[PDB]
Amino acid sequence: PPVLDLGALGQDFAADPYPTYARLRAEGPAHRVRTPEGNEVWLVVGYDRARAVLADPRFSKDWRNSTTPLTEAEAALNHNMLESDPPRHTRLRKLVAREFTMRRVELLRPRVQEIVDGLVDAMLAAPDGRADLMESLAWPLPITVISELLGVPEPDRAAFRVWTDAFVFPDDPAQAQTAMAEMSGYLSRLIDSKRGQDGEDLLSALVRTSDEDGSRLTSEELLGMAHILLVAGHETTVNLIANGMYALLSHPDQLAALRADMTLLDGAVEEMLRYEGPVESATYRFPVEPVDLDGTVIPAGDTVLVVLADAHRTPERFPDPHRFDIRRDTAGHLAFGHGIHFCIGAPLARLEARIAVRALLERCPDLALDVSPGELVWYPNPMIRGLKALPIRWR
Ligand code: HEM
Ligand SMILES: CC[C@H]1OC(=O)[C@H](C)C(=O)[C@@H](C)[C@@H](O[C@@H]2O[C@H](C)C[C@H](N(C)C)[C@H]2O)[C@@H](C)C[C@@H](C)C(=O)/C=C/[C@H]1C
Repeated sequence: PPVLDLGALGQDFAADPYPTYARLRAEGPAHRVRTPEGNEVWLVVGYDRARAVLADPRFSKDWRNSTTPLTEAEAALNHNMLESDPPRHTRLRKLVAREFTMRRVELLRPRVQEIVDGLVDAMLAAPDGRADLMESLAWPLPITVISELLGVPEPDRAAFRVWTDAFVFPDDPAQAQTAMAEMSGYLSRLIDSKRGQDGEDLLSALVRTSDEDGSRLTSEELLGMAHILLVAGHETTVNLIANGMYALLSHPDQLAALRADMTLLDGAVEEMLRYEGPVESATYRFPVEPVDLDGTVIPAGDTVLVVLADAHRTPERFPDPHRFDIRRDTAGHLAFGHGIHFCIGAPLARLEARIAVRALLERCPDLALDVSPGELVWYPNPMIRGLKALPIRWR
């Protein structure tokens, strides 16, 4: 079959990619596409095959296994655990695994609660009882939490929304590359500013680790670590909060059920992940050798994107897939991935989303979507499922 041009859609395809993916899945697990940006990649669709490929060591994450060239700015940031295989992956993840356990993350709850409380305070001061939920809460919450953990100073934080807007939806490819070079330059200076300062934030601890033994964490890896810990959880958590609140406000029966029984909160957040999680397609995977998927052979070195969004709409795995049901059995969803790269941030993301969702329901009487669903606009990006704005209102 010819390469499917996703740009030529659709539209449209950004607003509702699901029928496109489903049509592909009916034909088989693996498809050549051209993304709206213009890149020729493979999509893997269908829950069982997506789950298998996420964890299959035949599919590498190390760019040395890719035939796609990297720009200088891109290459400077790729020595990180998500863009590594064992043994490098194993070594890098061990340096920070203890910081992100459920137990350690649970210690942040009072502070996360305080941040949320103050953002909702500020939101509810609006004299017209209207806000954009992105601006008021979904954007500032995750950046505040992760900045405090890592040690990014408050005046430095606004620059990250500008850079992430550029990575997500860039005026042209060159502004994404400038954003990258700037962010890398900034992080290197931030890292340098910690040296000798006896800071106790995570970035300071990583700097001492690297300085004490460059074989345990090299200077490139120190920069890649600050980068991945900041970027991997940013656009994702922001959009979990926004997509999830959208799901709730556009399914009032479910909103009412959760209001009526707040013990349903954790399962509601799991169904937000399943139903409309922020990661539409996983990060790039590169076969180390050719891989046959049901008669379709993907060449060594090609780019493969696992379509988590389609996995989650596979009816054999999640019956009545297009129903948002906060009581659904969500076990096995792929929203945080699967296998050795499974999200290290999952406990922190869940903590943030659960506290945010609870705060909004509890403190916004008659909370409502303030435009019709058809008026919302989704960013076109093939990796991220995320809204431009989320107008809400309350009483
Ligand atoms: C709801 C929010 C989040 C979602 C949906 C999410 C999703 C994911 C997914 C799908 C992967 C695997 C990607 C792949 O295999 O190609 C991943 C990995 C990762 N995530 Fe998360 N993430 C979220 C929040 C966070 C946060 C808050 C942090 C950091 C504090 C974080 C840090 C990371 C890191 C460092 C990796 C790479 C792990 C590894 O390679 O071993 N994420 N995430
Ligand atoms: C949960 C994983 C997050 O993605 C990542 O952590 C990876 C490492 C990542 O940073 C890349 C996917 C970024 O994408 C690349 O960005 C460059 C500017 C250009 C490059 N090119 C091929 C288009 C592009 O793939 C990432 C900054 C993309 C944005 C949307 C993002 O924030 C993703 C976050 C998670 C999906």
